[PDB]
Amino acid sequence: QPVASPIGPRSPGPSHPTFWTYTEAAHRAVLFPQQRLDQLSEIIERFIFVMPPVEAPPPSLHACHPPPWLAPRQAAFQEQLASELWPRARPLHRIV
Amino acid sequence: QRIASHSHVKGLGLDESGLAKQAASGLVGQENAREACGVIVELIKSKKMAGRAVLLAGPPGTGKTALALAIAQELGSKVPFCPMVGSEVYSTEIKKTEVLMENFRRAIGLRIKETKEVYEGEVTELTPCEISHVIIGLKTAKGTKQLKLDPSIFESLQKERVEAGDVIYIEANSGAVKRQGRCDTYATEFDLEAEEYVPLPKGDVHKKKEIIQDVTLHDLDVANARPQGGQDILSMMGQLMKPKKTEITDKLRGEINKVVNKYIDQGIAELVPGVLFVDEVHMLDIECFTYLHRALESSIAPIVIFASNRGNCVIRGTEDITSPHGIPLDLLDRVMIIRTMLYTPQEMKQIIKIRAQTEGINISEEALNHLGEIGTKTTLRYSVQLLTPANLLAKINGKDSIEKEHVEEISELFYDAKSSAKILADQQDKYMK
Amino acid sequence: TQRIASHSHVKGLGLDESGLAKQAASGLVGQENAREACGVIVELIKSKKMAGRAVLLAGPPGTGKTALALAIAQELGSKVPFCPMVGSEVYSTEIKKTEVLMENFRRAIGLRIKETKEVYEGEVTELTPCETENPMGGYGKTISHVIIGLKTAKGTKQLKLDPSIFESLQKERVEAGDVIYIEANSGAVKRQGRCDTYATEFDLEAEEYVPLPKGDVHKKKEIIQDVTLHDLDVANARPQGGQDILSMMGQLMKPKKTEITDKLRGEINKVVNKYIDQGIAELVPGVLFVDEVHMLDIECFTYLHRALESSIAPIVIFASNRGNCVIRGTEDITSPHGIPLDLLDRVMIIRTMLYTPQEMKQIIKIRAQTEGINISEEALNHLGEIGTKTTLRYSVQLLTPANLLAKINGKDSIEKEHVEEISELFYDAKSSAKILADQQDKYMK
Amino acid sequence: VTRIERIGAHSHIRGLGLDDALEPRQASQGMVGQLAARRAAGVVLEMIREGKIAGRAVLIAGQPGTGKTAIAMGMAQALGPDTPFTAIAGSEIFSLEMSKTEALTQAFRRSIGVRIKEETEIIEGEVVEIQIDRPATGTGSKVGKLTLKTTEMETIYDLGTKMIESLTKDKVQAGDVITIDKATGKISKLGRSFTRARDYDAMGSQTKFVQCPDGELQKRKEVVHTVSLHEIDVINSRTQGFLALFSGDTGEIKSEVREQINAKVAEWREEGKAEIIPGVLFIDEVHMLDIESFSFLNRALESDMAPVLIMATNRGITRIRGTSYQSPHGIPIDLLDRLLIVSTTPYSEKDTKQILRIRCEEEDVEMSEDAYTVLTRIGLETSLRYAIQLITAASLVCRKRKGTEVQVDDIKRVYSLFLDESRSTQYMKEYQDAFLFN
Amino acid sequence: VTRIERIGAHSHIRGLGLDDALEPRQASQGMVGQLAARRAAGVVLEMIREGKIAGRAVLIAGQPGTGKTAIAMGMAQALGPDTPFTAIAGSEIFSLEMSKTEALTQAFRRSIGVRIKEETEIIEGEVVEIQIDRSKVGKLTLKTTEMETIYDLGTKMIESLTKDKVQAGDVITIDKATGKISKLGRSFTRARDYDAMGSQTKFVQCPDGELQKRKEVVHTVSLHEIDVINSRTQGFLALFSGDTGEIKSEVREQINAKVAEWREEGKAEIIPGVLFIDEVHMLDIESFSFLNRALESDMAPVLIMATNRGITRIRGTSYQSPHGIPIDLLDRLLIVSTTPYSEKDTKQILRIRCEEEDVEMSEDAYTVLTRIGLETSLRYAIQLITAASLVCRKRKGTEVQVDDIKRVYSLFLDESRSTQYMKEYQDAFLFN
Amino acid sequence: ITPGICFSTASLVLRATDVHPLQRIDMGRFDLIGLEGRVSRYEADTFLPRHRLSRRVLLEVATAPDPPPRPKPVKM
Ligand SMILES: Nc1ncnc2c1ncn2[C@@H]1O[C@H](COP(=O)(O)OP(=O)(O)O)[C@@H](O)[C@H]1O
Ligand SMILES: Nc1ncnc2c1ncn2[C@@H]1O[C@H](COP(=O)(O)OP(=O)(O)O)[C@@H](O)[C@H]1O
Ligand SMILES: Nc1ncnc2c1ncn2[C@@H]1O[C@H](COP(=O)(O)OP(=O)(O)O)[C@@H](O)[C@H]1O
Ligand SMILES: Nc1ncnc2c1ncn2[C@@H]1O[C@H](COP(=O)(O)OP(=O)(O)O)[C@@H](O)[C@H]1O
Ligand SMILES: [Mg+2]
Ligand SMILES: [Mg+2]
Repeated sequence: QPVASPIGPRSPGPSHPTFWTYTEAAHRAVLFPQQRLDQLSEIIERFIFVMPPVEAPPPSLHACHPPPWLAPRQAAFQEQLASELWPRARPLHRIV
Repeated sequence: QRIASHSHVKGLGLDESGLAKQAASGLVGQENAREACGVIVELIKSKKMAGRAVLLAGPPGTGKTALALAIAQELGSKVPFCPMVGSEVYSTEIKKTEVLMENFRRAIGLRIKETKEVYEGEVTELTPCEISHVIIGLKTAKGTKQLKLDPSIFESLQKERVEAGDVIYIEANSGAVKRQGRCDTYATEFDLEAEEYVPLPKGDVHKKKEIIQDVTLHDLDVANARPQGGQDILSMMGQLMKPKKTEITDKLRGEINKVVNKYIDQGIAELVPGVLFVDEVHMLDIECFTYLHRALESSIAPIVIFASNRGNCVIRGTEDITSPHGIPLDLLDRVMIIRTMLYTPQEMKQIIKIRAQTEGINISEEALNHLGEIGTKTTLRYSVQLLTPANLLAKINGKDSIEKEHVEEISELFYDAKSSAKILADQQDKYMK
Repeated sequence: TQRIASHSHVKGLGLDESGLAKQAASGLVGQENAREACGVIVELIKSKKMAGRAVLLAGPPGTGKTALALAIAQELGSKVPFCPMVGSEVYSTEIKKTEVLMENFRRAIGLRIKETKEVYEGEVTELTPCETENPMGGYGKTISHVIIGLKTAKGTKQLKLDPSIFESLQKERVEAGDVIYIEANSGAVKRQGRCDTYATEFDLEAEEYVPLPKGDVHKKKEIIQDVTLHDLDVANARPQGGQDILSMMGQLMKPKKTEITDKLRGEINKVVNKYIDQGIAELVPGVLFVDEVHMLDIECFTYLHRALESSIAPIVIFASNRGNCVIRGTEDITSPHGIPLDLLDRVMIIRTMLYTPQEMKQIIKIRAQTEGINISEEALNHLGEIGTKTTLRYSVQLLTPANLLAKINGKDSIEKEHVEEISELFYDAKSSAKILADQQDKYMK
Repeated sequence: VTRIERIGAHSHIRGLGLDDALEPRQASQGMVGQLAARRAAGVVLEMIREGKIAGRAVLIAGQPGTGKTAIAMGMAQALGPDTPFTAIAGSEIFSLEMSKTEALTQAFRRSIGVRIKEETEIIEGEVVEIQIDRPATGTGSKVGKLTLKTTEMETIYDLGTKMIESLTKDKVQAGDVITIDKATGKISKLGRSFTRARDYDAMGSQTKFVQCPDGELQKRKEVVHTVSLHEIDVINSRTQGFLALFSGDTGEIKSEVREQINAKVAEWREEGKAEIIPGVLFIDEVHMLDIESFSFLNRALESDMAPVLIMATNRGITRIRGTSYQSPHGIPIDLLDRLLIVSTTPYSEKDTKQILRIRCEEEDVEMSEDAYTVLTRIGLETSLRYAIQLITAASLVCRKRKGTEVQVDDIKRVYSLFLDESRSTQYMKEYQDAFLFN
Repeated sequence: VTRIERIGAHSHIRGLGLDDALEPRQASQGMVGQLAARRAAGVVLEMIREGKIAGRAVLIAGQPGTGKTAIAMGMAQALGPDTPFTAIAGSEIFSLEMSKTEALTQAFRRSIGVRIKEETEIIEGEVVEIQIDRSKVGKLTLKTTEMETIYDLGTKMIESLTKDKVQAGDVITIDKATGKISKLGRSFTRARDYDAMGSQTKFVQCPDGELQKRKEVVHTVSLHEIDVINSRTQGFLALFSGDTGEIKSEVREQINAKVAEWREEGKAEIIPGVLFIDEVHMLDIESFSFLNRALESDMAPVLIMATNRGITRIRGTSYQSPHGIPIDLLDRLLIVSTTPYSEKDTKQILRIRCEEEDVEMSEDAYTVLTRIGLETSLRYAIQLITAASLVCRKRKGTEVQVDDIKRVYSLFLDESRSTQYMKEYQDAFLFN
Repeated sequence: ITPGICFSTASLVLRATDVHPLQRIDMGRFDLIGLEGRVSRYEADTFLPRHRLSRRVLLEVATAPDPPPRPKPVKM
């Protein structure tokens, strides 16, 4: 997966040629977003203050007799997306 | 506080009858222009007319922007004042007319009464109730209360890592949960806990506070076009995948108009029509002017002040169409033109003295006369800009005031536009292009 | 590699040890002064003590400018970065032209990282705690080491490790008979499956059973990794491998080049300096070759001034076959090579001359040797005469059609008749232009 | 070994070379000549250091090779890293991601730094003994004890659960010199006072030790956080803004966000929380800006958050980009009225020779007096940059022939090998038909 | 029946009509005349087939209607479908998504085919029983028509089986190396007579033979396809959508190295092909500058080009060049000139077109049509062929006569007559 | 904090794109992109041409009685 990167793929072990090709120095020169957040924690705490003047929920579509399958389908889609993605959004909690 | 180019302008310097005092509020001349700007200020304060456009016309250095900022100072900080440059309509995200419309709506403000519901106390019980709700117990110095909250609030509490003994702040309107710290009563249990302690809240568990919020129509449009108030996954997805501005539709603006009218009818909102200022109007193109026709003809639009120093100049976006101010005659028919005049040497000396006082510079009378003579040629801007370098020279030589020698030295060190033009003409073969 | 390209015969600059250029060596013929200047430039690149130096190769088309640049690249070797680039590439639909130029500049600066990776391989035969006869606190059992026995093809060793590894062993679920490797530089245990000798033919696991490691239990090697500053910049601007929502968005969204900021580049520069000071890395400043520089517009040329004035920039080689042409992005401004005089003041100009008929014949012979083509002396003379008119490229491009025609005719060499027939079949630029002029009414536009 | 920064065009410039009275020395800190221009640059530098007047613009104008960029680099080196200095080219503002006005705004706001100074309680000591007791199975409250030591103190600390987790994550052992911030609980290891036990295997080569800290354990240290206005704007624009700090891709930041940030920074300044450190924006080759960018500059310099703007251009009376109007320096007269112009005079023979000497000293090249005379004659006839390049070329040629000092023969050799603009243009005129167009 | 491929402008061309000596026949494989041009095309085709030399450029130049696209289609037909032949027009490189140089790079890498060859051991059978004890350890029973065995499962195999919801009666294959399970179908029993079926379920016969099998897959992909596959996580979707963007050069270099490694290992073979750009004069000067140095790579195909321009203006410049192409690129390419056709050649082409369209014409009709084609254009006569066939069928005729050709000549105008009629009423038309 | 915008529309509008199954053809017979990542070259080229069901086999299996119960495993 990491094609053309200083970071090597997950070599199974020293038996694989990729194990002896990449260095830890190259790995430590690339910072993941979590490492960036850990690096800017004090800056985030001190300098992130701008709030939108107004806050609203998204516009809602209302019909007297909607197709009874649209709303449950949207609810299931939202539930699955939340169950898969909300744990991954926890690092941005202080920013939010 | 740093001293900017217009830091001395505090007002229009008008008397009670509307006539312009000679030197007042950091303004020296332009009596007719100042009286016209006072009339415009009264028009803005009337809050009756919509989409009335004013053009400040005159050569550069005649204080058009100074007059606009003086209008702003006369109005006050409550009345919105959106300063935009004509070059700012050329965005790579939205169309130019969208930028103009957004700047139009930014000028209309709304003072709205709001009530905030607050749950604040030390957590004594955090019991999930199976989607799982939460039953929470909060204590303050005045009492204790138990609350049942939505699962979203429970998720927020988990994200804040709220546990029994932590002091928390909950805003019921926005569902915003903030963990402030572990209660001070537990600060003695350990020696190294890696915690920030906070005293027990001294009010009630449940509080209601009424506050005045200052918002604009543009803020409502943005909030309803890129929503982030649901705290759901879809809002986060939309924010992350679509961060660019969008062309807000007329339907959304009509809905916002209806909402604001309903708020005003309910008595909880007050409208402040406000002012839009476009400085380099000649930098707009013909499409922007054509849009501004209809935009000014709107009954919702604010008061727009235009400025221009161009003479008979070609309108941008046209091939060779030339108009008196860079503005097509159709838009000039919709504006009231305020004319600014060139300054006399006496007015130049007055402005130089005012700028010196603003920058905290002591200047001798001989130096003031020499610098006014320097300003008679070249420009007033150059003469004003020589004050600080001359002050630095005087400070280096140990003098607390500027003498004529310092002004002469500075003028020798730094050239003006005309001197540089002469140098370029004399040495055209040595410079590039 | 097996296919023969236009500069497949250029193996470097044919320079003597004193820098004088031999008449024909390393695939290059003539151009002695340009080759000597390019050798001086090669020495400049190898000295590694100069930044932002620019060289412009100026001459008529088909005079070896690209060949000279590729000869420079051959002289430097694969260790030294060499980033070829045409001027048309700065026009991108994703990033601005200055960003493309800056990225190619950072692509030309390479970094070589040397590290020693020490690992302990083996199949876990023994897993025994080292208890202490005096338990601390009086009760229970205290342990001071954990003995791990590792077995390989040609040995077996026991390792007395820190007690803290018991948690890593339990997390990895390491048991006897499993193949693991422990890294000295980190002190972590990784279970790379179970040994294959304990697998039966009736098992269905895929990645669970692994062969017994060959070699010694203690393996250490020196890892040399070559990277460029642009690689680090790109890996940090759009990181890959995170498990947060931003990495998921990056994976989902279409990849797009972005305008990397000076903050990230300064951080990368600081990290590179730290690595160099630690002795891990050695800086390898290379060359950026910008062919067809005249295709750059006035904005690119203006940016190149600041780009070359930097103390981190590589040595840039330009090439232009234009005369007093109009600079792109300007209205009726003419400069000697299509390049504004401000940028020409910042470059050293190397002149390439036209080739005499003898040099053209030598180059044709070299190309025939490279393409595996046997050509008779009379055919070679006729083709050189064809090259005296027309151009050199036309003559070197008639070699393979003539060889095919000879092979069809049943001959292993190109004779004069084959060259004559090929010349009749294929037209050059001048003959085609004459045809077009003679029939301008019948053609379009 | 060669660092990432090598000998460049302006590597010899360490400052403006002025005395206390801002009187330029003939040759100091790399600068030679340009006395009036260096004095003006020193006055501008004093104005920057005072940091009281916002939105001052200076134009360095002169012929090519007269030291405009040299003066700018000298100003940058004399300012120091404490004061922001954003140097960009005029071409860099033309971007497909953001508008020209947005790019100019970002350039301005990268040149103003906001500094927050606060005092925090800090524990720094040598770990003597750490004990952590955790439940064998299931969720439970970990209990631990940590002993820290200095040269004059030793305290035993009872640890809470979160500090226990922090110590476990950092893998703190005995002999590690650690720093603990009481508020945030962050732990930073800065070395080992002594080695680990030798009997352990798979440990690696032990590095050098660090002396144990002295003084009291819990000290009070001043922590300084410095960011620019642009960084605040980017991290406040959106949730993913911190990544935009490195990837660019900021788009166009809303004016509301910038107004809020301006208000908040003014509030901090009034409340004594933060100090504003105005810097310089240097736009090289400002003639590449179009009329819209200049018009934006006109009013963007009128803000109290604007930095000092320094421009360099070598244009005479030239067409303004985006228009058909001829103006001095390629700049509209409205912007030229808002700025002071500093002219650079051409260099004489002795100034050229001194510049060549400084360049040779920077490049560690030894040259003879006759070679200096010949090189100065070439520089006067052709250009200064051509002579500067011939310095290194002749150094390499001399080193090739196993020499030690650059002679006139080496200079002649590199003069023959490498051509200037004039001789190249002559040779191209001699073969005009061979070149493609015109 | 009517298939999607119908009679077009070059449906009659099946090849270049050459013998073993590349000597063009007068009328063979649907091509008439253009002997020198066809011989040159055959030489270029032999050069393509050898594949030794990289980045060779040929320009087919001539007057409109002289057979340039005819010769290109003949080359494409004569070249096997095995060898890639990417035919694009010059206007197709102007994209809103990627730069012109990126478009040309993608076309170049689309013109080189890579034939891969992977041999893999698999287990193939019908599932009889799946027993899992407790998600820790379990057994799987698989059967064929001639065999049946039981397997011990691990944690990952059990997880993969539960993820795919493999149950009894399913016919599955398992890759021994990677453990991935794909479901081929399910066996049919008396109890599986479903009334409604899912969109992916299908009933297949139980496999025969031995439970362990070797799978050999041979497919041809291009370099551009591998680039798009490795550009992003699910890059193969862009091979359908086309939302590729600008692929990083580092990815392309890595893929070039990997392809060389495969070629050395015997797992892949390179088939360099042809990129035909028709009406190249639409390319800008930047595109020509990129083409100059793109042809110099060792992974560059044969570039065949076709223009009908005289000395005209290069797009993006104000300069005049013999074909609209700058002379630097023209020095890199061999020019094949096409001559105008004679009366005999025009009549033979008309006969071939009539045979292709299944139209019977009298000899007088052929004479009249040849005269019209010489007077106006060959394409006008070709269109009149079908027009006259339709008119003849309308009057219940069987052979096209001179009257039908005259009728369609009066009904449909060529460019000259239409221009004359417009000049007669010039003021009526807009913007003269 | 503002309440959201409640946008009301006709219920018939939400069924504008809806087409009854008896009025539309199966587009899964042209689904090429859906096969990627799910269908292999083996299935399409080697297995299915050999192991496609026939009407005769289907009828024989449907008409035939239930197969005899599978014998219990015996350790032999
Ligand atoms: N009547 C005045 N009194 C005091 N200062 C003035 C006056 N007119 C202009 N100035 C000062 O001179 C400078 C030029 O004013 P500005 O409004 O920018 O000119 P214009 O808008 O006509 O280009 C400003 O810094 C302003 O503060
Ligand atoms: N002096 C030379 N010796 C050998 N081969 C040469 C020489 N000069 C040019 N060539 C070859 O002839 C062809 C002409 O291309 P080239 O001269 O490199 O174009 P440009 O002049 O644009 O660099 C090239 O393939 C090159 O390999
Ligand atoms: N007065 C000076 N003192 C020292 N070096 C100088 C001086 N003037 C020019 N240089 C050097 O000459 C080279 C070219 O001058 P530069 O400043 O780039 O000219 P320009 O003003 O056209 O940018 C630079 O490397 C610079 O360091
Ligand atoms: N040698 C030929 N043999 C058969 N048909 C031809 C020949 N030359 C041209 N044609 C026909 O003439 C028509 C126009 O020629 P074509 O090659 O397509 O365009 P052009 O040559 O004008 O670029 C085509 O329909 C083609 O079938
Ligand atoms: Mg400069
Ligand atoms: Mg055609």
